[PDB]
Amino acid sequence: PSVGQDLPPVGGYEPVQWRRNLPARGFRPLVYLAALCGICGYGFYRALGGIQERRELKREK
Amino acid sequence: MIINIVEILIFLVCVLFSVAYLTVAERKTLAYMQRRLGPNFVGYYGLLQAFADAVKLLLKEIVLPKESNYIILVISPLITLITALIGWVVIPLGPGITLGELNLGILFSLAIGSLGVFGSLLSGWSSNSKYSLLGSIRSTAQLISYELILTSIFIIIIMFVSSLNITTIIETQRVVWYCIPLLPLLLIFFIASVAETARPPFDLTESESELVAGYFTEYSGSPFVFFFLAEYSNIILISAFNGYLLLGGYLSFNYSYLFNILFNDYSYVSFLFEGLINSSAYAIKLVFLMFSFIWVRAAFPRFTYDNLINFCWIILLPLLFGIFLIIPSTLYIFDSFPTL
Amino acid sequence: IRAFTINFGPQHPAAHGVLRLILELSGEEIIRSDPHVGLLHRGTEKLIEYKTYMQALPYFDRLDYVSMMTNEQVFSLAVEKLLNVEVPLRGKYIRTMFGEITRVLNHLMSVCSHAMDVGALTPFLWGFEEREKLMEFYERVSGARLHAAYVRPGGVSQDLPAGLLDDIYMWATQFGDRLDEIEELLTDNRIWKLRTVNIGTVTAQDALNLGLSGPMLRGSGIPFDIRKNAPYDAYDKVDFDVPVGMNGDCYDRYLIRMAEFRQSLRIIEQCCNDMPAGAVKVEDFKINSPPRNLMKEDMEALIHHFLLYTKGYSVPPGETYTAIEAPKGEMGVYVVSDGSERPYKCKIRAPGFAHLGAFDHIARGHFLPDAVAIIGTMDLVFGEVDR
Amino acid sequence: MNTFIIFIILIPIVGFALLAVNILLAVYKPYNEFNQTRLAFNAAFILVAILFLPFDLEISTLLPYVMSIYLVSNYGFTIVLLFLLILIIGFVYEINTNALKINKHNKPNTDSLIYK
Amino acid sequence: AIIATAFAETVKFSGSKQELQKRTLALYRQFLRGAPTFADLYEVQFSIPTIRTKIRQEFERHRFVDDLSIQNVLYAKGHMEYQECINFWKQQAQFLKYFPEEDDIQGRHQPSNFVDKFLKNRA
Amino acid sequence: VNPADRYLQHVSDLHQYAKYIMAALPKYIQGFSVWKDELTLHVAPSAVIPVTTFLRDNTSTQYKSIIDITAVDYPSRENRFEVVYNFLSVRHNSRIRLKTYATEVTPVPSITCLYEGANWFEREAYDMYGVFFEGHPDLRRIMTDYGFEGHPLRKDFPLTGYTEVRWD
Amino acid sequence: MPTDFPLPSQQKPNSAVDYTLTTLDAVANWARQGSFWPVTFGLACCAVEMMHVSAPRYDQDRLGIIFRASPRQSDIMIVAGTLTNKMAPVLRQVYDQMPEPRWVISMGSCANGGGYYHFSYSVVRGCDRIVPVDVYVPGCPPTSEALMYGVFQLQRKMRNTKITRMWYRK
Amino acid sequence: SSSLYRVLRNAWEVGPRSYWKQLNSIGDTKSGRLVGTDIYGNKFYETDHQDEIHLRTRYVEYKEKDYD
Amino acid sequence: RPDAEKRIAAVLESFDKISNPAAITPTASFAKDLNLDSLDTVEVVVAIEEEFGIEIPDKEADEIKSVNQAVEYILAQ
Amino acid sequence: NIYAGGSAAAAPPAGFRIHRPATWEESEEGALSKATKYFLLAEMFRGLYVVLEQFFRAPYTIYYPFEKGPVSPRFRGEHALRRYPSGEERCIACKLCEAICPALAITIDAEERIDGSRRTTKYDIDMTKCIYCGYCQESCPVDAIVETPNVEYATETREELLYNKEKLLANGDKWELELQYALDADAPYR
Ligand code: SF4
Ligand code: SF4
Ligand code: SF4
Repeated sequence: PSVGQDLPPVGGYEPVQWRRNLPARGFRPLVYLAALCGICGYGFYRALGGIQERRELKREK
Repeated sequence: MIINIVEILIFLVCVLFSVAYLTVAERKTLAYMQRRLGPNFVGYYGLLQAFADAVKLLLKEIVLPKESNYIILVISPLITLITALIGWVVIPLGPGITLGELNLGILFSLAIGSLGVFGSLLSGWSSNSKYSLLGSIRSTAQLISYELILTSIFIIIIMFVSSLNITTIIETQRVVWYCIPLLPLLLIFFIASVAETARPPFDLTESESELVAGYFTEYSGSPFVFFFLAEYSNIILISAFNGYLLLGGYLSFNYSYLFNILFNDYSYVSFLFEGLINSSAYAIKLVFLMFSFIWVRAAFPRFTYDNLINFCWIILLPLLFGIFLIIPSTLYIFDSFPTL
Repeated sequence: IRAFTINFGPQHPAAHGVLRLILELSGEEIIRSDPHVGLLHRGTEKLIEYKTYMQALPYFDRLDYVSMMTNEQVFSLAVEKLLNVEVPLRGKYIRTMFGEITRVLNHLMSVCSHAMDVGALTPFLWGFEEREKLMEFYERVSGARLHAAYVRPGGVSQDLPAGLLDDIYMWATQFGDRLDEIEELLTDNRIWKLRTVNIGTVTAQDALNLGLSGPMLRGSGIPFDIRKNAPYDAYDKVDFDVPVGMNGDCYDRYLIRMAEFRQSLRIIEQCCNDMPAGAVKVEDFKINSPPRNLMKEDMEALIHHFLLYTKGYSVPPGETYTAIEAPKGEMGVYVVSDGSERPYKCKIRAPGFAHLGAFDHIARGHFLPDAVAIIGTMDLVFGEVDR
Repeated sequence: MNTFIIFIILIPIVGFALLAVNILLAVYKPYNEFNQTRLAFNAAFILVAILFLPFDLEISTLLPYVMSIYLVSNYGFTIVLLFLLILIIGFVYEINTNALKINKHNKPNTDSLIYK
Repeated sequence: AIIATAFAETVKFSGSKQELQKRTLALYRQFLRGAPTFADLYEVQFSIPTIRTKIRQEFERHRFVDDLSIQNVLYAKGHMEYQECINFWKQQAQFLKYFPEEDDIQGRHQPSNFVDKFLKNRA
Repeated sequence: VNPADRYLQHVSDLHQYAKYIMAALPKYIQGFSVWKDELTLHVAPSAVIPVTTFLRDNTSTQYKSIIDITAVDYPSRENRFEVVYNFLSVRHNSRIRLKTYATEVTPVPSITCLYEGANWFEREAYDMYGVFFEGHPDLRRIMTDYGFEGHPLRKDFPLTGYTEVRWD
Repeated sequence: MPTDFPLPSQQKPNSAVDYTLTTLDAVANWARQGSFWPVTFGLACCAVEMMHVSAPRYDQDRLGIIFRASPRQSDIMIVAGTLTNKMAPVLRQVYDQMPEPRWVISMGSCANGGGYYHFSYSVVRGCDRIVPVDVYVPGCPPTSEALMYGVFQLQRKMRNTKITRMWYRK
Repeated sequence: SSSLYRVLRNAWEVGPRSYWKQLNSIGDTKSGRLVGTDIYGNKFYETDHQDEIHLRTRYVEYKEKDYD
Repeated sequence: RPDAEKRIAAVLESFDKISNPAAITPTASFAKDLNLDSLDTVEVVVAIEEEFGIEIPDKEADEIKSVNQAVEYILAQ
Repeated sequence: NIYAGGSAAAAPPAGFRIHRPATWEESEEGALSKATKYFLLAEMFRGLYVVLEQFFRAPYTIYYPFEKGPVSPRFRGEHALRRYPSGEERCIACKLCEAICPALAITIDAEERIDGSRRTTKYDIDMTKCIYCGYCQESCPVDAIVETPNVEYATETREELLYNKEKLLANGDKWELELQYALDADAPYR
């Protein structure tokens, strides 16, 4: 006979995940490049104007 | 005479007393980075353990190999330690608050980092085994080769400054940071930053598997606390360099709008709070950065030495000369030339 | 005139192994190598001729001490082929899926230990953690951890607990996330990809001439696996893809190991759904013990219970070579039966034995940090090679 | 009397207080406890430091320029850019000669099975 | 594993007693030449002519074997022990197997007659 | 069911191959035998290389790959040791076993001329028995003490050996 | 000198000097207890369990154990796995280049009295015959729980080291 | 988990004297329910709380400072 | 080389199994006159090359059967 | 059909001929887009984000002197000799435990005692070489030696490690509760 030992469910189990769970997250790489140039150029607009500002302050001193 | 000898002690317990808890903090991080608990048996929340490390380490012996000049194995620990400790003058801590202000800041800041190679080259010569010598060779060659680009971006930083005083840079940096215009500069600086320190994305040279049980010398004792503390001083020293000349040094925001709301007059409380917030902005940048070093120490394997020299001279450094051609040119397009 | 030739590791060069290994370096380039193995050499084969097959079984989970269960399995298979007996259906599936969770364990140790040997610290802990979860699953079935007094030459030692077959499914759902997670920082990984792109090329006919097998031979391109070429243990009755590499590099030998997790999990999905009912040991009481329920009640069960534990069971004379696919490689065993109850002789073919023997045909010209990435993907655990 | 000069002098004495503390605190100082012919190299070890000197040196050559860059408006630009454009092709000498290639003699035997 | 180690030879079986004798003579010359290397390498306590007077008497032990092929296995074992000692492969603990009698003078009451055997019932 | 029926149709197949082998090279095959689809071949000691070439080189018979070799003694008989070989046709998914014999004095030749990995295996079964492999570079002991004398897997040789170790 | 004197296992601090010496001893033993640097000797079926202690279930970094696999920085050595004839001089040599406040602990059943290979030919019948071992960790897969318990046993011995109290020669 | 909220709330549940003992005893803050005690004298606990990892549930509070 | 055979006699005298140290003539046979063995042959020849520090090939070592042939060989350096 | 000879059904399978590998121009993505992943280190920051995510999750480790890992009923650690109800030694010297301890850790002498029943005179395990086969548990008809799941018994001398009859009966006295608990979950599955 066979009683008391463990058995699978009569409905079975759910199917498991065995694949590569790899979402290609993020943006397009060109978006990273264009955002890079945007952050850069805005920084340069803050930088060089402040430098010319400092040069006029140097003149004033 | 009285108020300066306390001025140096408070800085000592600000730095030397902190670099130990840095070495506790790295264990706590890599614990939670690898899903385990940090040191918890030792102190209250498992703090303090660097004291238990050092005090035990001060109680072990001074066994010395027969092939080593013992004087040389005294000199190299001491000089590497004091090199990474006298690099601590013109870190700025708020406006103009250094240990000694001098108008040539970066030159000292950079020549002492230039002295930083000189101990590690000298160290492997003692105990003159062939593996022990050639390991010092392999270490020192990368240790100069990225010391190049570490040195070599410091000039393009001061192509916006044109002044060797370090605290001048931050007051220049009030209008905007330098990292946020010059973003890939930060990336190449961060890898150059972990290069000159013995960090294992890059420190292949501490391969015990390759050598006959050799990390550098296995020289241990109160010798061992010396190069060790020098290494972790080097860590947050190059973090400090990253802090001022690339990131917001002690700056957070304007904060005058807040002050005219709070105070009515200058007082020692006002100096206290402003020095607090400037030191805290410096602190928060520095403390995110020391975390980032571990955050890259965890996630990556080590290198081949071929990879390491290929990583210096072929992939990084011509891009650095491209920087040397674009930033004077961008300086040249507009008037834009900085004056002292 | 010769190179300044070194001793690689006395104690702790490669983790889990005493790798004394002569290297002759001319440019930090290995012109030739000579690994002296013998440092773990306990001489186990001289011992196993003096003990009964009954007793001779935990010699072999000591051998290859990161994948105990395949050694247990291959000796049980050699003796069952020798005895002309047949393990029942339930026994076939339970031995199969333990031999595959041990594969999960073996690659989970080996890939992460190799990543530490290279320098990647994070899988070296993320993998050993899930290995502790599998230590638990060895623990409920059989004895303690890491050395299972399990599959007997009659089949299986004993039944499961009442609920392991459930509980392992709760584990098996989350192993996929915990595996793709470590996949995410080693597979693309320009550092790892640089260090492992063509390092130690192994061509096809030279892979055959060096007698190599398992993931290495399947990495070189030859589609050969004992689970599907000369099947057994209902690996026929369980659907199972096999990965096969392209170059002879260490990167295929990496990627195939990453793939076999994904494969051996699918094993567990097709095993836990279709575990049958039936006798877990062999049917008779003449090669393994009767259950302790009825030996206190039956006169016949006692004499079997006594003779199997004084003499043991008698084996027909002959000799067999049974080799199965260990996760290290083809592990073989060559037993020569006296006809007595001690094995007259029993050779092992440890898989890493020829892997170590094929070292300096592969390791020529490469660098000394490159002489570490070659080590732990031929998997020199050194429990195998000497014995 | 300035704390600047105190700082570089006190730290060797701090290092001595950490140095002789082992000699005070230890015990059992030293108990009883082939290299015939070879040393091995490629040019890739010996060349990195030797080539490193002009590329380190040019930073200190470029260093007086960056302080005075406002004075040399639009012309010291031209001079220094000529200087750099000499040095950069001086750099791309070596990368085309592959001076830091440390190449391996592990060749897969290119030559085929020409027979009979 | 195409290539050998430094001193290892392909084993080959001399067809004549004379060719075996030639190989053994060359072999004793190899031991005798490498003997001052051994005292440096294995860091031994004693002197080089003691090594030499052992290497002589060990071949004196097997001077009087008749067979060709038993001297052939004997030569192969001798060549392997040469192969071990010429490298670092033996260690000095394993190297000092060959002098049990030198390092310690035996001890009191080494049994010689019947009686000294008998009083400790032959040890 | 008796677990031998599933072999039988193949086993009776295998014999037709095996007889063929004896018809192929009658100079060197003393005999063949098989027992539950393990084909075993019977080769004189001075006869190894001409068989192993044919086992490697034939298109119908390409085993290409040593798996494991070792020795087994039978001190009851005159030729004392016997040397066993295992191969694996990875094309045709088959195995083959080659037994020769050798007294402790006399050799067997080395198959290191063809099979490259086998030189390691031959290095093993040297030390365990004393059985030689003529024509073999790097013949020396392995997986034993360097200063060891005797051979472990030898039925006269005792279990604990002769010498034990302690730190004087 | 007194004819009766309390044993050093039985003595209590009574002089203020003894309170000072005992607290200083506690600090020294305490730094020796917390910071705790063994050396990776492990070689066999008894080495994966050493790595199982480094695993994230039974952590040793929370105990302060870390494997500086360099015997000059090591406080102690964990002999783990079996011990063969061919290795044993290397074991002695690794014991030699260790600093003086040392211990050694015998993880594994083969490492004490031979274990499962007690009757082999090329084996050392336990590492008693090489190094003086102070704590044995039994268990043939000597349990991580048991290995840590062996470390705690050794740390209790470390608490009873009395390096300071013996200057008064108690 | 191991967040600040959990350790704070369990310290606020247990009581600061037992907390000050427990922090010198273990590194954690753990709030059980006294399932039972020992014949040697050792107070045990068991944790209901939902934010617990596997096999962190039950634990000992010893008696002796020199425990093991 | 003058007085080289004096040094050869000085090395040759230091052995045993020599019934007459004054039988060291420049024409002394090793096996016959000196009463030596096949092992004594390479013993004295290696002692000679060690006395000079020079190294010798195998056949030129093998054929030296008398000290006359040693003084014949000696001017290879 | 008929095969050739040297010819099974093991032909190379359908489409075993691998594609000619793509060159620089047989690539779908732009060189600018490819080199964005080159310089800006996409798969570097990706795994950096992985380990950052693991920073903000739970650890696993336990406080070992305060928390213990999983223990099966069929776990094995040190030994003990059970006793009967109303306290009788339960070990007869069947010597099966001597017969199948594959390291020969068991050593027994035994004599007929006063009342005439067989009992063990000296029962001795060499715990240096008790290899935790657990076969010694499965070899007792009267179920006398068992596997106590204690592992925390680390000694300081080899002398302490020779368990004679008295230590094992003391362990059977001590762990009697847990051995009852374990056999109430294992005696079916034995
Ligand atoms: S303790 Fe156990 S696993 Fe370790 S060496 Fe001994 S027998 Fe092997
Ligand atoms: S578990 Fe212990 S008592 Fe049982 S056979 Fe093994 S060593 Fe002997
Ligand atoms: S415990 Fe069992 S095997 Fe051991 S002596 Fe008693 S009855 Fe026999």
